[PDB]
Amino acid sequence: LYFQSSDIAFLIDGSGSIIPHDFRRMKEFVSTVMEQLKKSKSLFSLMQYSEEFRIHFTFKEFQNNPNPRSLVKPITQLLGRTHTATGIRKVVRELFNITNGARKNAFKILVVITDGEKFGDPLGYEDVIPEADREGVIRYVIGVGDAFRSEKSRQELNTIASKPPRDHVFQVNNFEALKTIQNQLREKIFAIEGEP
Ligand SMILES: [Cl-]
Repeated sequence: LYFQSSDIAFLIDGSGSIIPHDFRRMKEFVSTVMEQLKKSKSLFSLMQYSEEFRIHFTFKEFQNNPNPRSLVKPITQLLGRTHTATGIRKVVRELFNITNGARKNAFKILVVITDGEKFGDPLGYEDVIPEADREGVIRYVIGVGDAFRSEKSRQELNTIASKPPRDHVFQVNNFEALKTIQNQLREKIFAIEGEP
């Protein structure tokens, strides 16, 4: 009925493991989800990670130009390896930061989209998940493709995701299938911020 203030961050894998066709599908998914979630008091922020980290837009930048598709469409793929834990650290320290437009008292939600296991990262999940919990970041994770077929591999999604992991993890077989979880992700976020 009424939507409370939420600072919603996306952290998207830009590893060379993602072919250009699939990077474009991820960009369309982030664009569409941000359009569907856009409510009066909602700000968005986007970081791409590989072995490098790019802030495409802060919450303050989104407040100044609240047009998700215009902000996401021009993004170029970083390529390289998959430093998912350092990505989560930079989201918590850099995006959820008053100086970058994050708001006191808003919900803090992160959506991670990963195509593969963490590799090359000097940080473990044990170095970054406690701080994300301390800062109150609700983490949804989307594991795309065959990387996430095995139980061992799904444990990494459970490690990223907020508890209970079954309510915060999505797995899709490929990037074209990202559209199939748009409604579920929207309804979970609206259940957090919606006050009847
Ligand atoms: Cl990698």
